[PDB]
Amino acid sequence: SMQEMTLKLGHLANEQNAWHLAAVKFGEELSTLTDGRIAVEVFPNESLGKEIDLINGMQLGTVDMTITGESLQNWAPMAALLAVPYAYKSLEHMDEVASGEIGEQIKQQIIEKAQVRPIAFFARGPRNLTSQRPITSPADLDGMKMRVPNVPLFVDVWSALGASPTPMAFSEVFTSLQNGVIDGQENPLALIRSANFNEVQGYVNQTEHVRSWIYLTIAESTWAKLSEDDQNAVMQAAATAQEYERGLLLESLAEDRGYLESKGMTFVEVDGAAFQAAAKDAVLANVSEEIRPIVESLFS
Ligand SMILES: O=C(O)[C@@H](O)[C@H](O)[C@H](O)[C@@H](O)CO
Repeated sequence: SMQEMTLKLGHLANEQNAWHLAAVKFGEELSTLTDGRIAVEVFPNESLGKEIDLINGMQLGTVDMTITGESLQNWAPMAALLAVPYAYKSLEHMDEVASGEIGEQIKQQIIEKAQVRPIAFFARGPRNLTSQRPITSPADLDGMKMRVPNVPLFVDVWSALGASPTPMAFSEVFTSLQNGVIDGQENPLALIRSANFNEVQGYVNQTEHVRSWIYLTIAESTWAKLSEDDQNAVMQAAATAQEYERGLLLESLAEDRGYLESKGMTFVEVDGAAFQAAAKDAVLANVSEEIRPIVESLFS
């Protein structure tokens, strides 16, 4: 019948990735719940903009929604908790933190300081280091040029480990690897697959150095314009999408390694104790005083 608005939702994954399917599901549910009054247009592959630019757009009023997580720490320091290296043990552990009082504090700081509102969270598989030569311990890095996202803690940690990390938008990584500007990057297997990093990297080093969650978010200025009933619909759609996305994540854990191996990637076992010890030291040396007690608790 009537269509009152169309929310633009951007993310960095491709159309087979769990996040995309979840974003589509969110849109379907929200449309149903609002009798078509609120439509969602999904923009994959950073086609709406790079992550940092979408966050700025949400603040300025030009972007409605995105999938974003620890890059929010550039505005809300507590958001670094989404992705502390070696902190979270499992999906269940992360669900507890993200859904508990610590998670509520993180949510409120993101709203206040970044002017974006998390409405759902998606747990992720572990990040792994990819490279052109095997990397079995920190000693192997030897100044290796690598990409990290726009996440200050990741710059701190990877520098301390012995690499030379440069922050870059996700959609620029493939060409940067292809052109030899950087030699490696780090991400969960689902995103290595999504971005076809198998075409420009030889090795997946199983560092498993970060287990993290990420948020589906709506601009606080968009949220503010919605009626209470429509806010409720957004939350309900988001909850449905979250349950759906978890299933897709679990499916991907069964298949993504095999797929990447079929595309020629070699998986490398690492000296986990060495990586863990060195990374935890670097985290503690660089963590904001604001979240230090929580990190010390997680590391205990
Ligand atoms: O490497 C990336 O860019 C992605 O894994 C995510 O965007 C990253 O985890 C953070 O920027 C999420 O805010």
